[PDB]
Amino acid sequence: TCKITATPSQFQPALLNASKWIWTGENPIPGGSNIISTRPFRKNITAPCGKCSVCATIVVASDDAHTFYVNGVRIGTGAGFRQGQALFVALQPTWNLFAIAGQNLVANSPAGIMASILVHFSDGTSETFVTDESWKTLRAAPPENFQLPSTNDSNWPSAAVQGAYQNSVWGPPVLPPVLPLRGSNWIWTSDNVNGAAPVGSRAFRKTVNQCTKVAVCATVLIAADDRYTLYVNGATVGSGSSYTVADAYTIPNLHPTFNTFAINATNGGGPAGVIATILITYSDGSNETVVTDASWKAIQTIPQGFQPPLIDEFGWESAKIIGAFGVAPWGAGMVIPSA
Ligand SMILES: *[C@@H]1O[C@H](CO)[C@@H](O[C@@H]2O[C@H](CO)[C@@H](O)[C@H](O)[C@H]2NC(C)=O)[C@H](O)[C@H]1NC(C)=O
Ligand SMILES: *[C@@H]1O[C@H](CO)[C@@H](O[C@@H]2O[C@H](CO)[C@@H](O)[C@H](O)[C@H]2NC(C)=O)[C@H](O)[C@H]1NC(C)=O
Ligand SMILES: *[C@@H]1O[C@H](CO)[C@@H](O[C@@H]2O[C@H](CO)[C@@H](O)[C@H](O)[C@H]2NC(C)=O)[C@H](O)[C@H]1NC(C)=O
Ligand SMILES: [Ca+2]
Ligand SMILES: [Ca+2]
Repeated sequence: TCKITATPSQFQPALLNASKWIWTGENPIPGGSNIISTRPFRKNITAPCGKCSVCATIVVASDDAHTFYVNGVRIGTGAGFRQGQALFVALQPTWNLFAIAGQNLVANSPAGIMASILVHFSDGTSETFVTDESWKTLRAAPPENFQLPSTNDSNWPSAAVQGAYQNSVWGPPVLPPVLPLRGSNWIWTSDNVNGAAPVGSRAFRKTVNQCTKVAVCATVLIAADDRYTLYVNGATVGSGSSYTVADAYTIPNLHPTFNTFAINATNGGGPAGVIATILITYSDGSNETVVTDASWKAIQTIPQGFQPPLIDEFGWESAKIIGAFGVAPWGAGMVIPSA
């Protein structure tokens, strides 16, 4: 419906600071003891006039457990209030139905769900939406298909606020990392042997091409021992020079079927590696994760136009796995931006 003029940017974290814990109010004491039960929560959110909504970064926490739905599609299950859970999803352009099944699993114990939904719009702006008293709930188990847009929540009661981010029985949940590096690998060209690699630049390429789906947004987390520059479909996304502080990016304007991620990474001397995690959202509400591994292509002398999407990859080798995230010399302590 809308032209997307947003361009790749530094990733913007969704925060919980304005969000509220909600439950049903079966106990009128907020943060009070509640029965073992499952309860539904719904909120129809519409885009401000003239803007189209594209995708969302979501952080959700629960006491005790939750299932998160968008426009009837299950996008995540999780549990716990000490640390939020990160979710990413593509959106309909003008309205989106968010639905959460929350579960209290311990008798006589508090119950609640808290979520923050950072919507990104076609024009490059964003707005956060939160769980609060405007959500609808029921003092009963969730009806069949409670999460589908076709269910009528007109006669549902309002959710009851259990507490605020900074004033609740739970205290403020810690934000999770935007994406895990656990699961990815430090990779390099195969001249990386015995713990070091030659001085110089190396290039890496990964193409994602699900021709029967519509890709919407990508989130990228990347770090390199020494420095890198990152490209998507030939356009520059960003660059960094730290292997202890990782960078996160949002790509809001993906091509619908074919996207090439390319990295020029440089070694100043000593050990070398590049590591990344990429999440792509699809318009059917599914996602896929890509990590640096041996399915990337790599080359030791970088050719002109190493970044364009459709170059000939003859003479590119499979990238070498230096080690899974955590290996020496870099270890497991990478600083990762908050989701
Ligand atoms: C991506 O989509 C999938 C399915 O829609 C989600 O992953 C699966 O579902 C649960 C929900 O968290 C995951 O914990 C499991 O690891 C997956 N199922 C398995 C391994 O059998 C995932 O939540 C989505 N990611 C988002 C929305 O960021
Ligand atoms: C969420 O709200 C939107 C907007 O209030 C609803 O969309 C409207 O639906 C009516 C009835 O079908 C249409 O006549 C309007 O043209 C729609 N407006 C817009 C701006 O799309 C939407 O149906 C609601 N969704 C749910 C699940 O309640
Ligand atoms: C790949 O990355 C390296 C480092 O960022 C680039 O090398 C730089 O090239 C410029 C010329 O435009 C020099 O002025 C800099 O001094 C170089 N820096 C370093 C650290 O060597 C290289 O040009 C990039 N692109 C390609 C295609 O290799
Ligand atoms: Ca509980
Ligand atoms: Ca080095």
